[PDB]
Amino acid sequence: QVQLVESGGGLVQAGGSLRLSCAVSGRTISTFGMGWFRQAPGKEREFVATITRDEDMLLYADSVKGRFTISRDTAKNMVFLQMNSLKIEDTALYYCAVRRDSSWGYSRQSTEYDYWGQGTQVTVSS
Amino acid sequence: ATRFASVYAWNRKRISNCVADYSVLYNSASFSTFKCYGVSPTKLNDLCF
Amino acid sequence: IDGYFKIYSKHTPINLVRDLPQGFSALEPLVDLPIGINITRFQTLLALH
Repeated sequence: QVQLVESGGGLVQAGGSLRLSCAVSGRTISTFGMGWFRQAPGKEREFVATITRDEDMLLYADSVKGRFTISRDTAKNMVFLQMNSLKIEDTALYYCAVRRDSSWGYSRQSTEYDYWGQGTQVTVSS
Repeated sequence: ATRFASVYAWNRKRISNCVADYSVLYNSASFSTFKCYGVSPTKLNDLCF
Repeated sequence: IDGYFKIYSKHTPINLVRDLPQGFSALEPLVDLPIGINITRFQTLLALH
């Protein structure tokens, strides 16, 4: 698959914040969702907040405590998300490409994909 | 907690009487409990399935 | 209609021996049944001693 444009991604870093983002298929349209789930063997995986198509409801914590996520851009449509404090340990591959699922929703058990795929083999666990 | 079982014996109902207690969290503590796929819970208010 | 079975009812005290009475009385809605089952005939149930 062809890699999609991004403005920063990969393993998280301690302290501060990272505006994880990935280019979306649509252009100048913000009525789309997004998912940042990373698939990899083992228990070294943490749930990641999801954004619905409507965009009125933000993250699994609801808009009551969340912050608006930018999903519109001029040069290239992109989605911006804010990352909460999490453990630096990570072992799953990162591949910002075309998403395998487009029916974004508010579900929690739902994941980006079941199996793994092509991507960078960066790991800081083992 | 009444007249219910697992997936093999779930209970089936339909009536325009009320909504079960799951909407308690849908006022100020709307967690991911309302697992919606493809659509957002807000769209339910505007229109239904 | 459109899969919605509606039942209306109304009770009115009377004093008659034969035939229906005169007057007007609206039938307030009772309950809407979204069973959506094809309907073509019906029968009545009575209590027999």
